[PDB]
Amino acid sequence: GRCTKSIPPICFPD
Amino acid sequence: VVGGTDADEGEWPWQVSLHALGQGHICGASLISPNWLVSAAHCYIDDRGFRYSDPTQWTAFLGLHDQSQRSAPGVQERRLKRIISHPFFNDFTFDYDIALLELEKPAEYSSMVRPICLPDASHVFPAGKAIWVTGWGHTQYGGTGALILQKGEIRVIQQTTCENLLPQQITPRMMCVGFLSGGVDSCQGDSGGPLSSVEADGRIFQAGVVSWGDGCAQRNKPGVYTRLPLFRDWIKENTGV
Ligand SMILES: *SC[C@H](NC(=O)CC[C@H](N)C(=O)O)C(=O)NCC(=O)O
Repeated sequence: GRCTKSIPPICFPD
Repeated sequence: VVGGTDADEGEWPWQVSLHALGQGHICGASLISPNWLVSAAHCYIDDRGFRYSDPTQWTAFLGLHDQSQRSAPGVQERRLKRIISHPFFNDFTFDYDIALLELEKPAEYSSMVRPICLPDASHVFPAGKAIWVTGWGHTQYGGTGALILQKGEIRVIQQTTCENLLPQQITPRMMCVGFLSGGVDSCQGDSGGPLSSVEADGRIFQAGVVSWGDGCAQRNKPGVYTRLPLFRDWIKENTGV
């Protein structure tokens, strides 16, 4: 569930 | 920023808005000198659809308040000359998530444009200390950014607590700031922005850089930020600031 706070965000399944 | 409120005009003169070609605002940054900004490294990683690492793709808006009024009095546009992402930045773990942005034309200090103080490499922002997070990011997860600059008060979190809340995801370069209850937190679009700490003399020092989180404003999921003192020497040797 980890996502950077950018646009677009960089997200991972965890 | 989730759970914040409209900031007063010129209340955060060090807050910078970074736009990329045809995307408007997508990341934040902090003014630290006439020629330099601090931001997050992840903002400038290339995607197979856009060259975010290319400095020519960026425009920095200083003294900006309303994203729908970028030609307002006091607002300064500046091009980027160079982007220095930290050598140890990990694009998977987000470790060492910090970058330095060199402007092409010097920023002009005004009532709306003003640098933030940098804390010493030995200073410590204690757990429980009230901090301010600011930005034009989402005001709720899955929402849209804010037109008006938002501000929110959050709390520095004990590192051991941080580690237990986000198991196997936290390094010494990172810091949890927010509330265990959620409600107030940084969100998408806030990345790269500074944490503002009102110190003993009333002056505001940068306490961190908006980095990542497990969602936004969720319970037991405080926002994660890059620490500032740890990189005070890295900033100096690269910028002279
Ligand atoms: S510490 C960086 C900012 N410095 C200044 O604005 C200095 C301007 C003149 N040298 C002066 O007024 O002395 C700063 O103060 N940042 C935090 C803040 O609250 O302003």
